[PDB]
Amino acid sequence: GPTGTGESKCPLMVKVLDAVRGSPAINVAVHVFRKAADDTWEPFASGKTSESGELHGLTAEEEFVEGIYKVEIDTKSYWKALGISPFHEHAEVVFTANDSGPRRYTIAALLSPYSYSTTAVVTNPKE
Amino acid sequence: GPTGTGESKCPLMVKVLDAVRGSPAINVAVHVFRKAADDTWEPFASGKTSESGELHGLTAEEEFVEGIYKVEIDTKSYWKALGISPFHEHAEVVFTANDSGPRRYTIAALLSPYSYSTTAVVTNPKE
Amino acid sequence: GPTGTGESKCPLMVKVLDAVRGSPAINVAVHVFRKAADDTWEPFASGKTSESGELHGLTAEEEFVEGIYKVEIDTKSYWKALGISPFHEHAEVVFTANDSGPRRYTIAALLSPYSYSTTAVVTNPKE
Amino acid sequence: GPTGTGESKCPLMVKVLDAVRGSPAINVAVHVFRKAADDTWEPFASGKTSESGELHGLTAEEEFVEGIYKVEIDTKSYWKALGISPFHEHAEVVFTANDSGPRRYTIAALLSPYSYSTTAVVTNPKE
Repeated sequence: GPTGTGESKCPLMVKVLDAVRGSPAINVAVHVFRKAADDTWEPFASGKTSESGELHGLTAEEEFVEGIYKVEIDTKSYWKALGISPFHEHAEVVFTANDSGPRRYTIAALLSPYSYSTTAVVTNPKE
Repeated sequence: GPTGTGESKCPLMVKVLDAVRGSPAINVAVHVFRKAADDTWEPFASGKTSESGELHGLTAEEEFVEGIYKVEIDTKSYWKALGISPFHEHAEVVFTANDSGPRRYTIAALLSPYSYSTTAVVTNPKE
Repeated sequence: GPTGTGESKCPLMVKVLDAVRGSPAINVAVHVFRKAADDTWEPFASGKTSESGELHGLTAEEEFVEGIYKVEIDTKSYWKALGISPFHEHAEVVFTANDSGPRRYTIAALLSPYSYSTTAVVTNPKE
Repeated sequence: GPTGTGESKCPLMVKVLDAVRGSPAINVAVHVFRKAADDTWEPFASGKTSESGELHGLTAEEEFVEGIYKVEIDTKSYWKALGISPFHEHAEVVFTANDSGPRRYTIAALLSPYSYSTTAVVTNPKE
């Protein structure tokens, strides 16, 4: 099933949707990075979306400390897999994670060949 | 808890999000209509979004027959409730429901004061 | 400027884009209605987007009085003429206009088969 | 036309809009990078959006060669100057350009504090 660096009560979740087919975007590769002290993007977690277009178990709460994170979504592979030429090489979401703010982070991405929209839902409850 | 005309294995679900606060849009009124024989919008189901920004139990499968449906979202009340002047009177989603197509319908709406995006996810599994 | 029904400084303009092809949505039919005293939609103006995906000259400043307007974009025909059976019947934007004096409104829509985004840009004329 | 680094027919243009105020996003800093032979991002061009939310003259057609480019929009500064702590650090659009000959690219972004949409309009020059 879905997983990542550390499957636990998801502090970070990714949901990807397909605006052309009206369906979840399945088997889409997602790579998470953490900005290191030297400003380089340290690999953090990675995975592929499930049949429901979701990626959970990426990280556990112990290791999800405040910092700058980058979620890279391989949208090009996805569109190539459907016979459609896309515009973007990938879609990235860069944000800061702070403790004062709600605990859970859901990054949602809605995809089209020449356009993508992303939203963040920060909460306290589950999902 | 959440409900509507007939709470069952949700053939139709609504999910509303707030792009300004990064949270689900709670207590948002949603009215569903069915185009009648005389082309008027017959009231069909209605409700308010839950704490998770979702509305389920709107209809049951027996009564969700092929037809043209309209989902009206009272976005103006929502923004007025936050001290923000919105542009739209409401957001409507009009679509045809056909049996050949997947069984489940999830209408998602992402809201901002002067802009809204809506997507449909049509599937066979749950959600 | 252009009184009667022309377009003084063009108070109402529509811009449609295609998220699947990365281009303006050409020849999209647009119908505008104004809410009449009797609470019914009265035909106000109509046209089709140009090669640039824009629609100008829908109304003159003199006739564009305060009121509730509905801009209906025939998205279904557009996608069908491309061989795609889309989800929505059309896209509708309903808003109150000119309540605090005359303004210039630009309604933009970004189209995908199972999704659409709309935003409004409201300017205060200066000439 | 304008060779060197000006803008012949303006091959690269950025348009930024604000979904919370219903207006162009003025004075937004934009940085463009090109992927160098060594797989590192090299500074290619930069500027700020005008009162219309547009950024023109970033490059000339002669210097806008085939390559992978990254358009970085400083969304964080924009929202902060408005008193809002937004979710994202910035918005980045990465794409391959001019691989099948020269084209005109228009990168559009619609901004909200916890969300952004981006689309591309690619035109084939004729003059």
